[PDB]
Amino acid sequence: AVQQEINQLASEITRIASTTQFNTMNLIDGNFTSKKLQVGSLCGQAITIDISDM
Amino acid sequence: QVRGLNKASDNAQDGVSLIQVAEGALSETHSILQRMNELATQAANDTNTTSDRT
Repeated sequence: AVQQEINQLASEITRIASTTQFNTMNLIDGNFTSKKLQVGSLCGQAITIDISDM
Repeated sequence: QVRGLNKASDNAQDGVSLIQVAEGALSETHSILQRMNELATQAANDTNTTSDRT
């Protein structure tokens, strides 16, 4: 009866991980690596957004 | 000399009037390139997905 909730919650942490998106890209499956922001007026003034798999 | 200098002056104004057409046509090449820089700056952001950069 604990295991029923510890499985439903482990399925839920993976539901957050594939389901969360911005602009239709997943954020926290770990495919959001090397994703540069461009934060100034010239060719390549980056900040890099990197998230591990959650 | 007077008759020649008057055609010469009228030719320098045909020259100024010509230049003002070119100088005015490039005035919107700037508005188009100022817009293409601003668009290219928006597209250089890795929050845009493929449908946004097309």
